[PDB]
Amino acid sequence: TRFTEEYQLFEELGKGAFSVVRRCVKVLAGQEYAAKIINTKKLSARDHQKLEREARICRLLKHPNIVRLHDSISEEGHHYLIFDLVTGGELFEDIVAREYYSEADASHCIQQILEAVLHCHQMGVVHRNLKPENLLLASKLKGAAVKLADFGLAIEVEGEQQAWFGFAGTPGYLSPEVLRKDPYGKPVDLWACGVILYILLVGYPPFWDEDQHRLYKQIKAGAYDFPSPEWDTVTPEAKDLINKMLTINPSKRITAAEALKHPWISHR
Amino acid sequence: RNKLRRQHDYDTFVDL
Repeated sequence: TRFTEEYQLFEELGKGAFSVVRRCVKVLAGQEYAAKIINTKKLSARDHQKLEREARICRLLKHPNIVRLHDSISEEGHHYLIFDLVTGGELFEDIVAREYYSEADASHCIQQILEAVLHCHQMGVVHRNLKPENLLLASKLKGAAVKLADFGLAIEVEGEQQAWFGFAGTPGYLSPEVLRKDPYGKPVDLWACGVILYILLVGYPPFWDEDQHRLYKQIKAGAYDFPSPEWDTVTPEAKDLINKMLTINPSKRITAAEALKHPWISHR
Repeated sequence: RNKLRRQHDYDTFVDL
């Protein structure tokens, strides 16, 4: 098919199961991209589903804080996902290696996360798997933009209509509604944003236990706090936002729009 | 405090 003839393959960029990604060049255009090479038939029945989903849903999102898919392509026993090239790594690498972010830079960070997420919800897409590992930095530059990635677990919703889309995502960042087989929708992303914002500011998550059972219990209960000392110097509006995001009833939980208006993110 | 380590994405309820 098209990939072999249009795209020239370069260095090894990253790995992830039966899918090596490489820097590639659309030769005629000259422009360079990240091309996710994926083994076909080494993959499972469910994996091909999550691939169509990824392809379809990414080919829906035009935003500077969402990694753009430029071309989904299938050939002999290999599928090709062509993305915006990004060399700033995961937001996880950067948090880990900087302990935490200042309020200034945490606000600047979750702002971009909130706008990406809002475009997502405007095109009726819910991501269900926001986390520092699934957020990428444009380049190694200071100030480099934050680009939302990995839509393998993303789902399309119809208007503001809620439903059981299955138990899917990541133990730490999962919403209470999901933990209670409740019909869920747009708001599960905000819960996830809350968790990220807490991490951002102190460098650890609000909910965590060595026993999944106890982790899901405290998540379900909204059982987080803002410990001393670290949390003592932190503006009470920053905390406010996190309450409004880690609100436990998704009805009265804050939206992506409401949040981008909040004084902790807006005046910035 | 609690720990920031990396976590993986599940497609189903896998009780750990």
